[PDB]
Amino acid sequence: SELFRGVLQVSSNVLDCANDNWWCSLLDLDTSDWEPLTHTNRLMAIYLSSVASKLDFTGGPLAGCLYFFQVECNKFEEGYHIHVVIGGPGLNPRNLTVCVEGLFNNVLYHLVTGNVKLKFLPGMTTKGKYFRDGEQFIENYLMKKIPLNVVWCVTNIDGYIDTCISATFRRGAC
Repeated sequence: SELFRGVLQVSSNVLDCANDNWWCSLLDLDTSDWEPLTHTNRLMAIYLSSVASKLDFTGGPLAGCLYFFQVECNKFEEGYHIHVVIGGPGLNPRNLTVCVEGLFNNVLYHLVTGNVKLKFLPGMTTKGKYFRDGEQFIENYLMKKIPLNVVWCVTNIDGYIDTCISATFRRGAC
């Protein structure tokens, strides 16, 4: 496949501006092969789930796209960062950033107080082109993370729908 990849940063300002809608959102999350999700970790898992649900039924440039979203927090990291792997017939290097930002920010809009938005940074090659190695990046890198270093993961890609939130499979992949 030829999937793009990039990252959205989540500063601590985003979580500081989380509103009642976000803190009170009730959504089922399958943590039976995961660590318990509480506090702002659960908010990020809920958010990622909501973004995926929106994407599953969106038209326009994002129609029919394959995606893999993974929210992470490293040691000493404030906030979170979201790895995005995404591709489809309507997505191209000219519209990728606006389309991904619009998708994530349209969901975030109802969850934060104020004009708080995320930005998307595409991963770029040595020659300055957008990477199209997204599926290999999932296999080589993203799937080798274990919770709660990886906080949550959502995908519609065949090879990962059954392992994306399997701590057991992820542990064996490292």
